[PDB]
Amino acid sequence: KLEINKFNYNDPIDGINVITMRPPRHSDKINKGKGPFKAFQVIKNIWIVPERYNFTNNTNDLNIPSEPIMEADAIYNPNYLNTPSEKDEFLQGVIKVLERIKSKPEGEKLLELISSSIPLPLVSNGALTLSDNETIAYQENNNIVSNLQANLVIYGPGPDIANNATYGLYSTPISNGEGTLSEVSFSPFYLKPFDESYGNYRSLVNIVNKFVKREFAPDPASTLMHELVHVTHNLYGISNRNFYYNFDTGKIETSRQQNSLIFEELLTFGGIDSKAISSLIIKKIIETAKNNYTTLISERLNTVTVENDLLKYIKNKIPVQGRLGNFKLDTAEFEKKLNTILFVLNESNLAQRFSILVAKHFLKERPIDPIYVNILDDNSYSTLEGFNISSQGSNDFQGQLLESSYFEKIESNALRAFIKICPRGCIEVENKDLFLISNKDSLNDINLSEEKIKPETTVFFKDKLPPQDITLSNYDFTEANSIPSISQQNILERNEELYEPIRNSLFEIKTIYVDKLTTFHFLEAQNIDESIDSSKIRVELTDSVDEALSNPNKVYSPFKNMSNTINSIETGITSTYIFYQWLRSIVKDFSDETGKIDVIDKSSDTLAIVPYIGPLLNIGNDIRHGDFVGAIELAGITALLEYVPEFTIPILVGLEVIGGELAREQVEAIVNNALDKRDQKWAEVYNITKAQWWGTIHLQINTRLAHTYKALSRQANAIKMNMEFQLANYKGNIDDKAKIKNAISETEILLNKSVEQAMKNTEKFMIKLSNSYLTKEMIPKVQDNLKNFDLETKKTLDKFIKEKEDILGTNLSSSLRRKVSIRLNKNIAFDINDIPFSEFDDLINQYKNEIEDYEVLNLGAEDGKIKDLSGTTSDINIGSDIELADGRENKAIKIKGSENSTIKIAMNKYLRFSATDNFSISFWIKHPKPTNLLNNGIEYTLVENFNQRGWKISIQDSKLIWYLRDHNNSIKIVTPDYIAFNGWNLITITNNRSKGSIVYVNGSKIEEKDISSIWNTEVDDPIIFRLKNNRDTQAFTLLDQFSIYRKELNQNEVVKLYNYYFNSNYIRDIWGNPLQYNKKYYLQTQDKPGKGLIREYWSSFGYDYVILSDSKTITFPNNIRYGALYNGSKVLIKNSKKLDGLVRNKDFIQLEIDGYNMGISADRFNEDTNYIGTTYGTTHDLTTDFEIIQRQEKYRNYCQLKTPYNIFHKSGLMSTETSKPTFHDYRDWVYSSAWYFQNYENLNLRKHTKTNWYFIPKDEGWDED
Amino acid sequence: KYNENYQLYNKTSPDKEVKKVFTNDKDYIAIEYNQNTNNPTFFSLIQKE
Amino acid sequence: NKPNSLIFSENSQALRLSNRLNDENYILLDLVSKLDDEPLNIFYWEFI
Repeated sequence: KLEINKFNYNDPIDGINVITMRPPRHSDKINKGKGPFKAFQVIKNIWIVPERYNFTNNTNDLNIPSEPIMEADAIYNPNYLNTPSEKDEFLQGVIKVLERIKSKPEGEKLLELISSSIPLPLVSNGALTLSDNETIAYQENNNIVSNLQANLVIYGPGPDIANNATYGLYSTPISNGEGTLSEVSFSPFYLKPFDESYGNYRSLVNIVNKFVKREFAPDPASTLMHELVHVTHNLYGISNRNFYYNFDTGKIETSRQQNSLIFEELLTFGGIDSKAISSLIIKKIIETAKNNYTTLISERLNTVTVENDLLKYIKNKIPVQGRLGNFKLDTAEFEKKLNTILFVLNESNLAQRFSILVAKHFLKERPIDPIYVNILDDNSYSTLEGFNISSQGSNDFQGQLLESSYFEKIESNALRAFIKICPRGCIEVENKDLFLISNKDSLNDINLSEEKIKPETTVFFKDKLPPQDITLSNYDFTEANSIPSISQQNILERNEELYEPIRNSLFEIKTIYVDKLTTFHFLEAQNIDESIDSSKIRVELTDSVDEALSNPNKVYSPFKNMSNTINSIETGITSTYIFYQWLRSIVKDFSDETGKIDVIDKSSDTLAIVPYIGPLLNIGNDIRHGDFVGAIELAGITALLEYVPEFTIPILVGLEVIGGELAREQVEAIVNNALDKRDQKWAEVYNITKAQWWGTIHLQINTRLAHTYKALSRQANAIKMNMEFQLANYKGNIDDKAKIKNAISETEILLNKSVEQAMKNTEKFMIKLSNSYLTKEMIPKVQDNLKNFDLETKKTLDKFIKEKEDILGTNLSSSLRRKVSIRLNKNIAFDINDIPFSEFDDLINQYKNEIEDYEVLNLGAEDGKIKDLSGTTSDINIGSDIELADGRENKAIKIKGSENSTIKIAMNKYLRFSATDNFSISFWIKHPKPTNLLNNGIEYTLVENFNQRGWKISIQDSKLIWYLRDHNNSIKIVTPDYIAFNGWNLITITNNRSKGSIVYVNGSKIEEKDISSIWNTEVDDPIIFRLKNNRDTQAFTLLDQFSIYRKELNQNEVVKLYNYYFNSNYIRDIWGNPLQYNKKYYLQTQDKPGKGLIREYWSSFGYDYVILSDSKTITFPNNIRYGALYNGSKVLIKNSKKLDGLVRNKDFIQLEIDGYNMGISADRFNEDTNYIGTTYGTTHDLTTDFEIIQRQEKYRNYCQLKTPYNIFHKSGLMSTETSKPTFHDYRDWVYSSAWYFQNYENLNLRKHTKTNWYFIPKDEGWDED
Repeated sequence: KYNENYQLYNKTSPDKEVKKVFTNDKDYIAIEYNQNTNNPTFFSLIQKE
Repeated sequence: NKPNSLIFSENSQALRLSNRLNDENYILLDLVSKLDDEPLNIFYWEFI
């Protein structure tokens, strides 16, 4: 509906769309003389002004400050946007960014909301009129000609040509709900990249990208779409600067020295940082904005008797109700809209809707040099997609990487900001490396007070609002996009003071005198300057920081085990075999040694402390020298952090109520409102202390993680220096270095993967420590003051009920007194479900981020067609004699072994596994029992990627063989047996190229073999599923969910993947298939194999007993006898209504043997062991309804049969007892066994065999004939 | 449950119920905001069998 | 994540509530769009 005008800077001034405005801050003395600037109305009430923003004192100067600043990423270029060509380029770039935003529906809604939500206009003679707070003055010859409406003015960047900012116009309208004009300064070409190297565990790029560094560049659409949210806050009168983190702390003396960070700023960015401060600032803003808007509507909007278009703007912007002369702010949708503005609309949500990657932290732990990108080049940036132009495969944030050849790097001219830690050569550590510690009194001097609790206060309930609406499906804007622009000549002055934002503090150069080596000393000891040539100098890893500090060659390594395999090897290696052995030893030692963890087992804490941080980072040496895991026990956080704040909170005066000629129905509401206000005060003080924790405690944890990442990355780069030095001395051979160079590149990739796993562990154990500190040592301090406030409130309220008691009535007085006494005596629990870093967030998607993320093949059957369920490849061609048969969960692939039932997958870059690529292969198999003896000793393949080099899964006589073959080396791992017993077996083979290949069958380890000698198993022939070299033309095999992963799943992930297949609560028959409701099954006990169920009738008792039949055995072709499965009678599982579904964990069933329902007696006749009978014989009544259960693990192929509880017999588990009750022969009688059910969980696993039942199907692949 | 009538909400506007619209020839289901007249409609999940 | 909600999805398109046009959010089929690995709140419906 809203139109973006396509303009060129050379377009003639129309006076309605292209103007020469006078800057809105012309009254400031620093802006005296700054002449009119050309402006283009890109959207209604949105103007682009291609000029540098230099109107506030913060941005008054554009030159290089000639003094170090507090920002590491900054570009200073005074002569930018000074020429019409650059202005035209900037205007076109901004228009392109705006039409990129408008492309998605969410961006269109945001732009409509900005162009429609005007500031509150003044009142004159009952009519709404514009002022300089909403209009820009189009001017000629030092004479204002026309004031055009403008909700937003877009300039170029300030001094920092890579920085974004949003400024208001007038001080008071920003915060008192009136709203104000906004000025947004940003550059769409110059960008500030963010280093996302250890935050998101989710794959930010392609799995086979070979990405050296995960450093992304922001999207200019999302960079601007951040400032649009600030514009909305200013337009609605929302921004308050009182909630700010003061980062100026002098006591710790090692502080990042950053500018004050507004809580509105983190709320606007969203993501992890907002969750700590979201509830507090949102609640305060909404609570104060309700009062502000109610006062404005009461005194200004209600004094309007004219229906100008500005009234339409205001009625659409503010959800008022009533009629002219009586307007009332409807609190419900107003609160909902404010929540949508503050909570729903932020950078992270909008960017995720736009498929754009964001930093996950507003704060920059590792700032990167800002870059330059020409977004006007449609090859790199497109309005439909953005940087990630999906071409020949989905990028998935792949175009954001700053090595994409269009991100023109710029050398930074900003002066370096360093602090000299110079003890008594003394270290100069950058400002970006210092700890980020917010001042402990940042949230002091806050109000934390409320007025007298009147009726109809309606405290804001954030939990009663409907959930998020990112798209903004409601809030239509067609009413406000059809309103033209006013453009009046004379406007109301609205004499108010200009809004001047905080002047950024100047960085000061200070020196620190410390008496012991700090953590910065330890980091700098692990550094070598890039001036050190990789050749001619060998960086020998050492163990003493002092030696590494003084000697440029050596590097401090606390690993003290890489230094053995990195050093001690003679330079001038004579063979590529030695350069592969050493190279794999490096990878193995680094991966195994940075994964060292210590799992202390204090319940509900279970810290997985990595001990090497002890000598890696000088943390726990003060408390307990030489021990770090022990140092954590003595002090969980005090050892880990450099500053325990010892916080404080205001005095929390008790609340009060109003006094007047009140009524019963409203004094009761006053009491309820007072109780609710007390609850919200408790929650608000909890949120205040949570914000203090995030500012002071969590940011230290984040900077500790950054320090750990620096240390580990420099360890890895020292290893890389040594490897490339060794390659520089390949004396053994000539012109054979290329393959060794590829090996070193892959090795560096593997080292980076080990580093990121180590950092995952470190973050995992530090976040838990910080959360525990917040919950244990911080809230209890608050609860005392909160209890005192609660007692004061209780006293005031109970005195408020002694009076006004006659108005209440005795019953209402009693109820109110009871409610006050009970409620204002407890402790309100702290709600931590919205805590920034929670275990539930890390566990709800554990399987997706650890197993399914690395799946590059999953060959299954869907909708009756064989396909790759993962979707990675589609060039899978199947033979004409392949079929789909009933399988484990959905149809299974059935290879008929006729040499035409060939499935083959053309190998692509996903399935090509190089020398150093770990990989896992997991598949379900159902191998038929061999019906004839013509294939023994003849090994035949099942699935092979093999060209006399590669991998091959074959099937010998009931044993599954896994084979790797390099050019000279090989591995052959054989599963024991029972593959050919016609049972669904999950075989998963995990190949860690460094350590060894492990084979698990049904989640249980079989064998692990050394794979360190095998190097190239890659051939371009397709992965072939076939049964070649099979002497039997009728032999087949069922395959299901053959999947390949590009990671080595360890035992935990293997057993997790094996549980995943039994997520549903289905009951499994002996083969492993789900149990159905109209299929006839053979029924046998786990004990007494070979005996099925039959019936015999006792005429004297008139009872049809169910009895295990006579035992029989089957002879295998290999002459080994086994208990027969197809014995006795076929029982038919049923339902009370014939559901014909699949049997579940606790379904109520009705076994029907030989057409007669089975059940227990329903009278006192059978009081001895409760023999189970059938409906045959009507002398005794039966209770047929059984109940299949699985008390054991879900994957067991047997189930228990709980009997119903009638009043005569207790509930028991169907079992069998061998007996000769009377003169009839000695048999095995089936009985309910009320004793087993009661004591089931106390019995040992051997007695449980009595209660289990198998439910044998008649299945092809197992046949006794 | 199948063949059991319920009231349908969009999980985003629980205060407004999905109501069939018959004021036009092209009948459809929509969430109405006028709410001058309230008359709920019931949606039940039914399959062929 | 939201256990008391349903998605009426046909092929890759799930039922959705359109933008407000005439005080009526008419229901249309739309391609499912994710947010934090899960679709938006609009595609989820509740039965009472």
